[PDB]
Amino acid sequence: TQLNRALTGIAVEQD
Amino acid sequence: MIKEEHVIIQAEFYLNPDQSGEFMFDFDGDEIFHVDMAKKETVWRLEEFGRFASFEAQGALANIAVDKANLEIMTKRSNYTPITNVPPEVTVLTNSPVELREPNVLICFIDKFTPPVVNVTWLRNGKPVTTGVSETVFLPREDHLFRKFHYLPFLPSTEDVYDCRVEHWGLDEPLLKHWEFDA
Amino acid sequence: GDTRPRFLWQLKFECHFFNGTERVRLLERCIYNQEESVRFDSDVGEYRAVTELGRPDAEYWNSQKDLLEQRRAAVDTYCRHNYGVGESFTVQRRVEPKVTVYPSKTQPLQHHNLLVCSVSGFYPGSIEVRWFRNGQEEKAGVVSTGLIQNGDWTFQTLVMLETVPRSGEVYTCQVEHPSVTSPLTVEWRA
Repeated sequence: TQLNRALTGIAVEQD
Repeated sequence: MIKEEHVIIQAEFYLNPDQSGEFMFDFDGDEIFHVDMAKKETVWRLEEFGRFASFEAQGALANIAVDKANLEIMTKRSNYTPITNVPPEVTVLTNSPVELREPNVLICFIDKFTPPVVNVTWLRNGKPVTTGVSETVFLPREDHLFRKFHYLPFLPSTEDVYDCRVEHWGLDEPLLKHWEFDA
Repeated sequence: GDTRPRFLWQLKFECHFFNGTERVRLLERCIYNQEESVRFDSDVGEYRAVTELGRPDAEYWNSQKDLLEQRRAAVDTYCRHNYGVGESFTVQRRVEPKVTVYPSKTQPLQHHNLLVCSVSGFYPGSIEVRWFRNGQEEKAGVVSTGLIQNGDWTFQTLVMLETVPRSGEVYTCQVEHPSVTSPLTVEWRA
């Protein structure tokens, strides 16, 4: 079976 | 929409203070799969989907972590501005034309609401019925509200009435949507 | 009961496909509560802030060029890959509808009635339903519910005809869907 890919979110600016 | 257009959405959310997370994929409005934070497994909406595609649920956990961390930052950055409760619209339908004494399904469609927390109860003749019941996860909408489907298999008769009881923080009172056989 | 305030964060990755995979647009969106704060549009190439709440992020993220490169390449490494992985059971899904015709309420002849054509359990959603009275297309008393999404990758529709039935008349519901080569036809004889 083929693998479904997922993007990951980027950490938000902790300013 | 555009006949030559198709849309795949990867939708995640984290909700405080409930500490509720969700990770799912959507195609043209229908859920392909979601990751169950309990049991830690990928759940495919239809069984055939799992026979051509796969997804490791652990990676989704990482995403939820980021989301949690980001939420707690944005909450602070907004000066702790809370979400506005938007009450849901509730509809009760049947899956197919009703034939007496032939198995069918009651569909409770909950639409256009936020935050994604809702309490759903099926009632047959005023008593809660819980056997055979299913439900989808919260489905994303473009206005960033949510949809949900609840399902109750049943045997149509002229002697039973049904209700979907929906509870949401945006409703003043619990909302009962009624279904009867009319003939 | 529970009255504590709530705080919601949503992350959405939308892949838009045109002409199969000829054109692809990736849209990453961050939504706080019910407000979009920042988005990445592959047609723009960088993060842009939607609300003030998102301006720092759009700046911070737009300084990570490795991030920007991976996101600009995701239209192939992510969107097209997923389209190819799921094409067999999504874009190519075909489920044939079941068509029944029945009177809405039981009442005598020469009296207004609602004829229901139920088209249920079909995918995808593009469908065409027509009513005919003795072979002539009825385009006047036709009341449709529209597309109803059942949530299990099936659709249903009720298309109803306002009629004054008379003995000998034959009403016909004809449906065309991408899952059948020939039109489906169901008749009701008054």
